[PDB]
Amino acid sequence: AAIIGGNPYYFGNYRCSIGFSVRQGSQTGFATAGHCGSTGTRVSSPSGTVAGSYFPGRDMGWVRITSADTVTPLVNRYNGGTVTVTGSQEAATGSSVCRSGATTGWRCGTIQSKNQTVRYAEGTVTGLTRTTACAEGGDSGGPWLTGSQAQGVTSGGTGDCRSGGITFFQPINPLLSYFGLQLVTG
Ligand SMILES: *S(=O)(=O)c1ccc(CCN)cc1
Repeated sequence: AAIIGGNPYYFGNYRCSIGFSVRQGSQTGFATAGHCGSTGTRVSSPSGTVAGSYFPGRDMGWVRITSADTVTPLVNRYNGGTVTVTGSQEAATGSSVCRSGATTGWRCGTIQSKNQTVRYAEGTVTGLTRTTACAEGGDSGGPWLTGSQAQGVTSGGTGDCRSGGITFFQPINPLLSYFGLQLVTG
């Protein structure tokens, strides 16, 4: 099947959301949150393995997939259709931004503050961008877009999408750099 940002993937007892399709030389996969699974973790739908994961400290990872699935430059818009990712030009503080994830679909907000530190129960994570968008469990790893420009993957936050909350993302460019990944674009 097509790898599409915002769609679910599974491992053991858990669900996270695909971030962005990526390539590493001849290999393919998708960016995600580090906390979704440590290096070597097997995943299903799509079949893959966590090829890299830095969490805590950062919250960045990627999953290498198999020939049974195909990378796309697409993100699920959760209204029947998709958004095409054309690059990863970083949006400014104050910009609108939207995220996609398997539990709450498409949700939007504003980028409030960058380089934020959050003391998660598993350990402290730095370098995060705080937004006013909401998220819920299952949405983690999912992509953030300002227009057609990739911003990050969902790391954490508080509250929910019924009553609202705040949400943190791991910026995408540090993730691509750390793991030596190329973003799949259209
Ligand atoms: S995960 O990083 O999308 C995530 C986001 C938000 C929550 C809200 C829990 N209070 C949980 C998991």
